[PDB]
Amino acid sequence: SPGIWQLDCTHLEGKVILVAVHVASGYIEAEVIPAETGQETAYFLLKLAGRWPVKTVHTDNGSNFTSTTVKAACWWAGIKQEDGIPYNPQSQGVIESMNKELKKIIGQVRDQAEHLKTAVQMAVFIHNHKRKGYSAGERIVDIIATDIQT
Amino acid sequence: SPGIWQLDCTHLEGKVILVAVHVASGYIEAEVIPAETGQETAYFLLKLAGRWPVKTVHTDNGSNFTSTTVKAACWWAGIKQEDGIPYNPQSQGVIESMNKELKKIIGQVRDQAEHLKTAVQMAVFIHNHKRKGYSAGERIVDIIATDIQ
Ligand SMILES: NCCCCCC(=O)N[C@H]1Cc2ccccc2[C@@H]1Cc1ccc2c(c1C(=O)O)OCO2
Ligand SMILES: NCCCCCC(=O)N[C@H]1Cc2ccccc2[C@@H]1Cc1ccc2c(c1C(=O)O)OCO2
Repeated sequence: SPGIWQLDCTHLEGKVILVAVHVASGYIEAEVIPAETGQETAYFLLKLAGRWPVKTVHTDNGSNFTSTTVKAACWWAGIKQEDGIPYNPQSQGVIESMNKELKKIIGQVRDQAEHLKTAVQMAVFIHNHKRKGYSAGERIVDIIATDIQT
Repeated sequence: SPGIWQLDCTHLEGKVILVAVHVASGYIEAEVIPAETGQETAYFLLKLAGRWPVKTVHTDNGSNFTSTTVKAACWWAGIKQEDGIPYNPQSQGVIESMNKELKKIIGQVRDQAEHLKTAVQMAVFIHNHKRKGYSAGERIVDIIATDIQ
C-alpha cells in the first residue's frame, strides 16, 4: 500500500493533464503534456519514481499498459506495472471526483498564471497542502516513514 | 532544518541542469532547462513546493535572488527566499562534490537514453535511492515525518 500509485489522465483547454495519485494518501503529482503518449507517460514515471518509492503503478489505460516505452521505464525504475481495472468500483468515482476537484482549483487560480502548466502546478500545491485533520502531503510522508521503520 | 532547500545550477552538453538539494538529507530534485532564467527557476520552485514542504530556499545566485518572478513564486508558495552565501564554507565543497557525482551518474547512464533530460532523471533516481545506512529518500521522509509528529 505505501508504494501503490494510480495514473490518471484528464483534459482541459485542448491539452492533457497527466496525474499520478498515491492511493493510500490522495497525494498527487501532475504535468501538462501535448498528448498522452507512451513516451510522455514513461518520462513522467521515471520522474515520479526518482522522487517517491514507487513499487506498483496502476496504469490509466491499455495503451500505456501495452506501450513498450512505458514497460521499459517500469523495468528501469523497478516498478511493477499493473492494469487500472477498478475491481473495487468506488475507484472510478474517486478519480472522477479528484479530476473535478483539480479542474475547480485550476479554474480558481487560472487568472494568476499566463500558462496552464503553471496553474496545474498551483493546483497540485493546493491539493497536497489542503487540510481535510492532516494534508495529503503529511499523510504520504507518515505512511512511507512508518513503512521504513519495518 | 526539515524545510530548508538549496538551489544549484550546473552545466552539461551546452545545457543547464537546475538542482534543488534538501540540505538535511541530501535528497535532490532536478530538471534540464535551456538556460537559467527567473521564469524557469520560479516554475521549478512552484513544482518543488507543491511536492515537499519548502519553508526556506537558498537561491543559487543573485540574479535568481533578485528576479521578481522568483520572488513572486516564493511569495505564492509561502517560501522564505534567502541568499546562498556559504557562511559555512563547507557548503561550496559539498555542492561541487554533488555536481561531480551527478555528472558521473549521468555519464554512466547516458547511453541508455536518447535525451539528456531522461539521463538526468535517471541520475536523480540513482542518487536518491543510493544506500550510503539509509538512502537520501529514506532520510528526507524520516526527517519530515519526525517534524510532523
Ligand atoms: N542513445 C542510444 C540509446 C537510445 C535508447 C532509447 C531508449 O529506448 N531508451 C529508453 C530507456 C528508458 C528507460 C526509462 C525511461 C526512459 C527511457 C528511454 C526512453 C525515453 C522515454 C521517454 C522519453 C525519453 C526517452 C529517451 O530515450 O531519452 O526522452 C524524453 O521522454
Ligand atoms: N491574467 C493573466 C495574468 C498573468 C500573470 C502572470 C504572472 O506573473 N503569474 C505568475 C504568478 C506566479 C506565482 C508562482 C509561480 C509562477 C507564477 C506566474 C509566473 C510564471 C512563472 C514561470 C512560468 C510561468 C508563469 C506563468 O505566468 O504561467 O509559465 C511557465 O514558467
